[PDB]
Amino acid sequence: ETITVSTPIKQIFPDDAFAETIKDNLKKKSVTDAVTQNELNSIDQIIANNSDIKSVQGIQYLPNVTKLFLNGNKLTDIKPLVNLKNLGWLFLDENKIKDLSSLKDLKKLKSLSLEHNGISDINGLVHLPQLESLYLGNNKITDITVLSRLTKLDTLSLEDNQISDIVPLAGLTKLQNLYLSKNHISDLRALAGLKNLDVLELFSQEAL
Amino acid sequence: QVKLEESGGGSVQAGGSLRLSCAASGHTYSTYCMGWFRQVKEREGVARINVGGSSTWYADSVRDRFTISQDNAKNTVYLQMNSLKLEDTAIYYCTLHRFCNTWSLGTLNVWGQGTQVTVSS
Repeated sequence: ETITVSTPIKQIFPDDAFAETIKDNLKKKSVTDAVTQNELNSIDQIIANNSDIKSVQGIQYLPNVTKLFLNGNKLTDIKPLVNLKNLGWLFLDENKIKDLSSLKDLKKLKSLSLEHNGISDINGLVHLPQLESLYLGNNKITDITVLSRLTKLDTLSLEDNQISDIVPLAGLTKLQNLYLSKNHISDLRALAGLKNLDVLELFSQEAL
Repeated sequence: QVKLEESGGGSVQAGGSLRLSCAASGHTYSTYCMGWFRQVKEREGVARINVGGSSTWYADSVRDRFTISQDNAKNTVYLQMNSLKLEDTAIYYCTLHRFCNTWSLGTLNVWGQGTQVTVSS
């Protein structure tokens, strides 16, 4: 949870791409430069999209990160995110993340993006009832039962999945922006009671 | 791929008004968030609208002086800046994202080139 003594970036962050991300974030000259826990505590935001990162090992020592942009990497294991208790905005599109149990304790998370991860089973997301924004487009999802617990969602994208049953969305009265194009939907009866929708996209269903 | 065509700005006397416009092309979105950030310090959101929807957002410092509106068919938004104040002097940038809650972050947006607005007196 903390680095005890000043330590070279490249020792804390074994993924060479992620070490370079941290070096640039802290405006250091080299990944051989040492950092203190106090310097790591100064990091509020990491922008590391499209960076060829395979592991974010070391990120556990960044307790104050609130915004994390990791779209377009080579992640499979997000366990090092487990205890990032202040994370509010998390972008993980275009990785291959399937085990969502590491997200359970991100109790301050407001926005989660997991587009284009090949995901089918989203039952782990039941553990994030405080979410306000959730982006799951371009996956292999059929069963959205668990999203009925996410009663604070105001923006939800499920576009380009394999959903036919949207009954679990019926109770989500705070939804404002709902993106359901490119699914298998023919029956929207359960959405009839949503009163706060501003955007509801349903283009290009494939009935079945 | 997405072009943001911006117009408007310049110099205006305090208490006066200016209108900015921004037109998006090359996107595929039925609905999307478009509006302005400004920068003097760190950039900050000013106002946005969901083009193809209706929802708007304003920064507290401009509410009730600035009005944002859309022409959905022309993929254009307009910022009517009334009651201009010295504190409004900044570079204003049109900016776009499919999703308004992400638009607010800036980081993932399409960014225009920006226009200088200077308020005098």
